[PDB]
Amino acid sequence: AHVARSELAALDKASNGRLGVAALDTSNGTRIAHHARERFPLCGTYAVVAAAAILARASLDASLLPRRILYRRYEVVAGSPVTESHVDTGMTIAQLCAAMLQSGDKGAGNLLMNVLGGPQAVTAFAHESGDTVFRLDRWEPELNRAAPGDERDTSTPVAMVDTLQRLLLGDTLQQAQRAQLTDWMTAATGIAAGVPPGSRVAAKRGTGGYGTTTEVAVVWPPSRAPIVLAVSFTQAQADAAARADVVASAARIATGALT
Repeated sequence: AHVARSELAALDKASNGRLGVAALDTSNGTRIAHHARERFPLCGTYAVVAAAAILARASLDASLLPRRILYRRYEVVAGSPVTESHVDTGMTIAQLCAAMLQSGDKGAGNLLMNVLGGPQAVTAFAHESGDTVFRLDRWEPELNRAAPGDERDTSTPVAMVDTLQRLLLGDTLQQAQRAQLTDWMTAATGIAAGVPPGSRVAAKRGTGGYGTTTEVAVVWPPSRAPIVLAVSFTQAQADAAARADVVASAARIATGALT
């Protein structure tokens, strides 16, 4: 027989992995929750909080964003397309933030965590901003291992939504720094492929072991109030292939349900 299911319940059933979705419609407070209080791997989405931590310090220290970091090639791990290409000159802290957020540059992430005080310093910034769920435990690339059960390097979809709203829409950061984080995160798959055409999207994607994809975004549909979204999909087999189409489908269902 046919079993009536919600759109997300049907997507979950058809995808045969573990799916987490949180969304917030800021026009009316509506929340979408699909396993939204279970932990999922952060992967590269920690970079939103790490860049915010840099920016909060930059508000009090005008030398920080233009500070040039000289690094050797063995100081940037595999997965560092931008920092590898500038190893001869070094890069500024601002350039590293852009590279970490826009290009998933893992060396840039580790260099910035060196400035901040390690993954625990990223966690402390989350905690001070009001997020008591987020935990970053490891450096690049091990933070992306995404092993089943493991709570290291995780958060819940609903906490991911709340933190992203505070950072990009709320008052965690000064307005100039909020704008800068937004600009870094706005400069084709996943959430971007599921939102209505013409939407403005500020987003960060992460990927990991166990075929994990985790993505967070603020979405401004054309002439519509912003929706905050967090999606994570992770699979049973350690060598599984990422399924960015599942993330796109979850984003299409959630933004369609709110609009």
